Amino acid sequence: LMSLDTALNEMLSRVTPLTAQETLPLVQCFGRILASDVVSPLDVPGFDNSAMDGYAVRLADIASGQPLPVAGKSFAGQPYHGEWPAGTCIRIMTGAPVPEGCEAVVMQEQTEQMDNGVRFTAEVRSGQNIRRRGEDISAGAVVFPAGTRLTTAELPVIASLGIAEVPVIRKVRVALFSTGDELQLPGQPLGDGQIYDTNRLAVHLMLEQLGCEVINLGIIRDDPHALRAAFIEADSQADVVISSGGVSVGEADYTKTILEELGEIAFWKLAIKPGKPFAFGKLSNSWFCGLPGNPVSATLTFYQLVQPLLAKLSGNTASGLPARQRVRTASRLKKTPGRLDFQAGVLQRNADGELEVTTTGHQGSHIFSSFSLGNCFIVLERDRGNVEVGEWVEVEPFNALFG
Amino acid sequence: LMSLDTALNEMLSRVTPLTAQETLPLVQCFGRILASDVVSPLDVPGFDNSAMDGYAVRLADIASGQPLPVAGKSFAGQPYHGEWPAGTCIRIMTGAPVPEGCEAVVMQEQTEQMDNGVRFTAEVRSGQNIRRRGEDISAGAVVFPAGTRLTTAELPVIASLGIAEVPVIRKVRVALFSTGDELQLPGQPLGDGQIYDTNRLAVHLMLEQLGCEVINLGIIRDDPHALRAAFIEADSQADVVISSGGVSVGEADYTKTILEELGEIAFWKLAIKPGKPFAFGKLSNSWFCGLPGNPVSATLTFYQLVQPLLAKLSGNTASGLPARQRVRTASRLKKTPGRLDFQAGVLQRNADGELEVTTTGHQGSHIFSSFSLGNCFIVLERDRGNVEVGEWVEVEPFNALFGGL
Repeated sequence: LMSLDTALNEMLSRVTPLTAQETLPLVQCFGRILASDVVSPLDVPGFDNSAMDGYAVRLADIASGQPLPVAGKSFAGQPYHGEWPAGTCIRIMTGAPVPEGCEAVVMQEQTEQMDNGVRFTAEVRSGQNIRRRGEDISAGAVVFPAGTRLTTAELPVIASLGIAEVPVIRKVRVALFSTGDELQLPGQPLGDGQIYDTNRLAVHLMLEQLGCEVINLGIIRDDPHALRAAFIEADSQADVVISSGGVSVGEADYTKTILEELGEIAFWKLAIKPGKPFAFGKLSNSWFCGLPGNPVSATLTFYQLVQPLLAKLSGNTASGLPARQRVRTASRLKKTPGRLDFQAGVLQRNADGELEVTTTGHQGSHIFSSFSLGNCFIVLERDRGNVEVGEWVEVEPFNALFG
Repeated sequence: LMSLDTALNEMLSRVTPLTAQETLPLVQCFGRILASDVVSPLDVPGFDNSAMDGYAVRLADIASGQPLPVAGKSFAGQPYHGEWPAGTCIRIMTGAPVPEGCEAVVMQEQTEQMDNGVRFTAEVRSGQNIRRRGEDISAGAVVFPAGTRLTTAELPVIASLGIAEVPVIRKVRVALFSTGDELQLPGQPLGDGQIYDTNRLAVHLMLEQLGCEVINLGIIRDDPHALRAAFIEADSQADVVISSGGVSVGEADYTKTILEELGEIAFWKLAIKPGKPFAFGKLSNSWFCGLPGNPVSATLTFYQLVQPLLAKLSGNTASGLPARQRVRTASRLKKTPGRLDFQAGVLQRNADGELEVTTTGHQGSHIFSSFSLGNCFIVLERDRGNVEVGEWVEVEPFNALFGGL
């Protein structure tokens, strides 16, 4: 009854990104969100240099027309010192500094090398094949803006500018608990109507891999006072609080009354498959997210709702959510109009190099295995019905959380 | 002269995965290699349950074709161990223990409540909607092979089996350094032709994201005692050793004479671009990877060769040269036959949703132009020349390391 998208944006419009920052050495900023625009201390490149292996010339000399002896050679790591007489060129290598008074570089493959000179015949435009100081980064220039997530792509660039450390937004603190007598810890006899609690583990893993900082409170004892205390404990110390399962997502019970006691909190019936319900709202100093019980629904939910929430919340400017790709099926697909169906696919290249998807086999909520077997989602459109082979189809690869 | 593929093979063929293990609780197992086949000590599910919101029934009450009332309710965490008289039915919820002596579960889509009990508007057969115990997972069955890289797919399922912990292969330890009187750290100025030392940082970061223990000995001084000592220390405490640059990648100097003392090292001239020189070989107690000084080439060699080696060394049986898709160019591309060119570029949706690739622009070799402008590698065939707009081309999206997946 609610489009995933609508749900998402309401979530995101209520949410203010963290601002508390801390300064760290680059080596510790993997995954981390720039707190402040980084600015260049230096010009990149630092000095005018040769775009090619060729020869440094002055337009005057070219016009003269005669072959130009080589008076010297500038290299990557040794500029040409000393006399550069009219009538001569300087042999130059890609990257090497252009000598004092140089008007142009001529790629060697435009030239004839001879007894007593380099013979130039192509017109030479002033400035050709020189890279001018700062043309790739001027000093003073923003190089990565605040809100950039830091990666092997950025951090060495920053190191290259002589920068030892940068300010990043502080990790998001996220507290985690489940509740329910059914739930059992690994080790104990599986009791009567009892099962091993796996959602908490799942959510823990994804939180950490999302660069969050998890305060895992564990299974709360089947009791209002115990539960109430846990909400207080968590909202005192964290930005986000997640019920991984047990706490009502609409169904009336003491859990529900404690939520409506401690906060203003929605219960949404999302139009998706798998799963449906989701709780979200504001505790005193935290956002609350309650996942359904069922392992699949919980997972899909966390990954499609909570991930983004945290991403915005972290200070990250870009969507943390991977991008999607139009592609064809190598498999008939069942889909009922009504829900936004996230089914598992195998995205892989076919015989002719073409990328295609393949159903993983059975796709219920009573087996979890279609996250290992899968390597991507197949986001079939809400209204869209069944899907005969070779159809255009939206595909969303699994990020790191699953491999 | 030597093809990227050949070099890769030489390396891995020599290499022997770690078998040393440790056993950790599941929550500490992300990205970690399973040492031992995970064997299921119990059945999932653990007692025969129901598929649907319906009624546990029989075939000698349904033999009656009579309206049958409700004796009790079986629930998720409240299984029914109650009287269930002769002519009655048991309310059962989706997922719950089939109660003693039960034969089938009906929906309420085939059922209505009358004054005198629940009457059934469809056929009802033995096995219907009772999930067998252990039909998903049989007890004593292998769930996850030894060599699997544990992830958010595997760990909760293992947890579904009451297992708190698993054996994994210990992390690969990697020693890192660079050397040369050129190299300088942040903080300090630039002794005429000095430069800042990025390769090490770059590599240190990647290794960690690959789940290694990094032993980073910084920039070694340009002195044979410093350098030899660094090598000995390194080799003694690690499984791999990597000069991020400074060490000979083939040129005749005092680092080279050390390599040949301490190990059997080969100096390779790869048929690639950017770059060429690369060093691989066994030391006393570790493997040595020597990266060329040029940063763009150091980074490209690590990604394309060293990463795979670490994968192998790790235990991970997932044979892994990361994925590559055949896409159209939005850009002209300069390219010389004879070398396999890793150019960088920009994978992105066009109007129609089908992917395309633009060049970064290309100016100088530059960690900017290459990574952080590119979101992928445009990998061009060795035998190929120049590409105009809309030739087919191979592309290899950057991974986590460059913020890709």
